[PDB]
Amino acid sequence: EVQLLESGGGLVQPGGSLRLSCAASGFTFSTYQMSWVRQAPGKGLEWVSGIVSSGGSTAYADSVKGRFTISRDNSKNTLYLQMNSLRAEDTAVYYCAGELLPYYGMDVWGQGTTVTVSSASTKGPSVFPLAPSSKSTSGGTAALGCLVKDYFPEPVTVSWNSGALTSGVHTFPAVLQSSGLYSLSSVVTVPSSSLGTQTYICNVNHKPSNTKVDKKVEPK
Amino acid sequence: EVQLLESGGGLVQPGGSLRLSCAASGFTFSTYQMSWVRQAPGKGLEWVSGIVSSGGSTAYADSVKGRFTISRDNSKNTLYLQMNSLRAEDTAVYYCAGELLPYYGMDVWGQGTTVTVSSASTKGPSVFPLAPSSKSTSGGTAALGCLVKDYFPEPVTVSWNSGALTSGVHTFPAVLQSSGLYSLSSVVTVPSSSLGTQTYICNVNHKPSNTKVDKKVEPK
Amino acid sequence: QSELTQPRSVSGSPGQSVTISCTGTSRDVGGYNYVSWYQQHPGKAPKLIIHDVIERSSGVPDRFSGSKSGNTASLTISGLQAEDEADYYCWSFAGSYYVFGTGTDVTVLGQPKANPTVTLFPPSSEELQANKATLVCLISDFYPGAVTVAWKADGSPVKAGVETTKPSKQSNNKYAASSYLSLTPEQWKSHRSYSCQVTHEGNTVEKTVAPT
Amino acid sequence: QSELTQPRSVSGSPGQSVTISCTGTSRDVGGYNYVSWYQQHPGKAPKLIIHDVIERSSGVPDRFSGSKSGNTASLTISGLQAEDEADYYCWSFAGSYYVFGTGTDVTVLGQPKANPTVTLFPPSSEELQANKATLVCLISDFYPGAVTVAWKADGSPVKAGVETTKPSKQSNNKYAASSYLSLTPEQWKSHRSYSCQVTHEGNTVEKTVAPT
Repeated sequence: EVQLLESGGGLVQPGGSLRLSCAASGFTFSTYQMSWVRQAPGKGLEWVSGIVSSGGSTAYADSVKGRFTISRDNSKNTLYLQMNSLRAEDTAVYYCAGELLPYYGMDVWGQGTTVTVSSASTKGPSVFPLAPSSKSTSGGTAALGCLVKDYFPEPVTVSWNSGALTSGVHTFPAVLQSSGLYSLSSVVTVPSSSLGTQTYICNVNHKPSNTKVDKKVEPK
Repeated sequence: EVQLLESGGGLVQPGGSLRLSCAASGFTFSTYQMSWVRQAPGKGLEWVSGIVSSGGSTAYADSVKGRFTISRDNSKNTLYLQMNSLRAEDTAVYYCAGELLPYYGMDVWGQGTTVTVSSASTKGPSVFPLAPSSKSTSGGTAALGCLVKDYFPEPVTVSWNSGALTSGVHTFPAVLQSSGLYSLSSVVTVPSSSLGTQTYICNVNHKPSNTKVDKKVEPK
Repeated sequence: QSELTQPRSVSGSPGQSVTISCTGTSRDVGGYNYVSWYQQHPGKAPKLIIHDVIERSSGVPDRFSGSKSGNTASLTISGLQAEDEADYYCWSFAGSYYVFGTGTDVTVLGQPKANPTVTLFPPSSEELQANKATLVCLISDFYPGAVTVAWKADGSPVKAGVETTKPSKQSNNKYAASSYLSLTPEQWKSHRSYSCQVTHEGNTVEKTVAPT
Repeated sequence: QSELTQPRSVSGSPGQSVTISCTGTSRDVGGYNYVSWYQQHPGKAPKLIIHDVIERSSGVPDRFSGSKSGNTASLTISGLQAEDEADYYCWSFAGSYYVFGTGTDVTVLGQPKANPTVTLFPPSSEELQANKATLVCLISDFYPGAVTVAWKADGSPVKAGVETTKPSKQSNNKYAASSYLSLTPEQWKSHRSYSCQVTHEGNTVEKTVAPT
């Protein structure tokens, strides 16, 4: 209902720029103070800029002043953050957050957009099928999966049979290699008896490199 | 970890038969006592049949005695339920559930398999795109979705952009029509500003009819 | 075999306690100390919360407790939280079978008024070419779970071809329903506008579509 | 200018209370009654739980409370439950800006020690045709969050080309990790078997793969 929907994150070279957006709905956007809050990997929340319901009047964390500009228009109900002269320490999830009465606090939150500032470049994954054994499947249960190799940045999305498969799916946290590329694996555990009749496809999604792979996992 | 993975449900005519299965893992299947429990739509839990850790020795609810047979094999860690001469009142979700020490209770549960006993045949859905209006796109936010028309039985699965899209997604519960067919709608609310660069595909899955439809949703 | 009788429903306010009784026979709840309680949310498998009358399962807070007195078992839930809203079933061994109780639907009250968000779609191109036309009125995030739907064509009501679901509860015990108007492609084209007019607690919200 | 110091981490046992301090200056926590607390689980947005020093948000149970003495605000959590495991941030207005506290990681203990499930995959045919080979050792459902991985080739250990992640809490505050052994297609071909050997609390579990 009361929602904030953000866009605009990305991989960026140091010195680059990026504009985040946040489209509101289900509430009176015009009457709320709006913030951007970021969170570096493994770090805490950091408030970054605020703009009053009325527009124009704006506050900035010192971390970002002369570089970021918060704006709005209350007719499109949309909040912006122009980020110029990005540095590596600007790498964070950014959140849209609003607060009707000032001083109250904020409890509408966008879902977050990832900004990566690196001297980069994006690498899309190689996807490899992790085939069920003909040794384990003497018993009731079969483990099958997908190996998602050598991508940057974070994150990759993995789902199965286009989202239809849900039960018994564990996608593990990525490993950061020496190379500075990530790899992860998704595994589904399934009744071995299903292996002749049932199709298992892993749908691997990495936005930064515009990569969408579907890979059929078959017994070998 | 400790899981029970069931298969085999379905749409069946009255007088029909079906075999359910339940492949275990994460625990010593052969030392646990195993049950089937079912639940009819809107209704309560009901215990159905039990088999003791060894096999051979079995109990049945009187509702199903002479018609169902619970069995097992502890070598393949699998639990079965043969259901013969099915009638409409047997229409339910079926769960396998296990219990290591007897009279303790059941604390391993499968995810359930739907059994439909009907004289009506499976009907696959028609999927129609519900296009973002070119009106409230003056404002920040747009509603898009998919109309999933005239299927039986229950259920249909809907995901978006093969499961990568999860935020802003509301799939509504189905309407049962006069005809006895179901229809439902799935809706995604998205930033208007995304409606040019971003592709929104709804992935409709209806098992009973082996139907998987991808429908691209575009401006109209 | 026989039944294990629970109240159909009980409601509480946040922070209060409710007790759910379970009455069997000397052959079950009085025929052993093998009484369990199960909690079950919509669409999920039951979770075992109490076993052996009085013992919490791992991870179950002490806000949940079980007891027994003759042929009646009880589950008490204290400090009732939104998340406790669910169906609860007792269970007993009964010698040569097992039995679930009849189930109690526990509602947790408080929770603010929410007015519905209404989204109305007109028939799509693919549907019209198919010689059908469906207007879809989706109603969400309302509390309490009751709404009235009226449809309109130009001014004037329409009543033929309407199908509306009962309100059901979305993730968050906030409610969603749906309403459908089936039209022929040539009645869709005969008016300049169709409306879905949704009432909830005296207050009507309206949406409007048109052939355009 | 302005910090807002919290303890890095505090732990409690189930059913207990923990308190979390938040020390600012006369210019923030002491400089208004506009102290909020946030709760945030991994990978989700922070949830506002206390606002105006002492007021709970909708649907926040009574077992969360906030207070203040001079320049220190406090959050108390009583009857600690598994779901309270999370990070907590205070927040205050600060005149010409807003500031989050430094954050406290709250751990809720007990929870049963669990032995990992290990799943070992050998290199796929598609990979080996690409002239690479990766053995994947997936370790899940373990408690506490420390494991030791040893790799083997036939008899013997292999310490070259191993990348192992740090354990992370899966949904259920049970931990998962992975280990990756990168080989060439010919070193994979030149042994009878490879092993992934996982130790957790002195218990070693082994899985073994081989060519065909």
